[PDB]
Amino acid sequence: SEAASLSPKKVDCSIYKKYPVVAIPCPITYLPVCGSDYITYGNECHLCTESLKSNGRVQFLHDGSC
Repeated sequence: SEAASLSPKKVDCSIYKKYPVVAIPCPITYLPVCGSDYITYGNECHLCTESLKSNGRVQFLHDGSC
């Protein structure tokens, strides 16, 4: 992984990992998060759904829009 600042962040996907990957209930709160795949997600729940789906392809990079 090429980065100046090696930032391996992992948001709590565990609580959502408790649900089936296709059906993960998300909060009504919108909190822009950015995945390591450089994709901005609506919140950590949505990030987690894709994170599990693509199996760590998209991990948590930083909070906020990419």
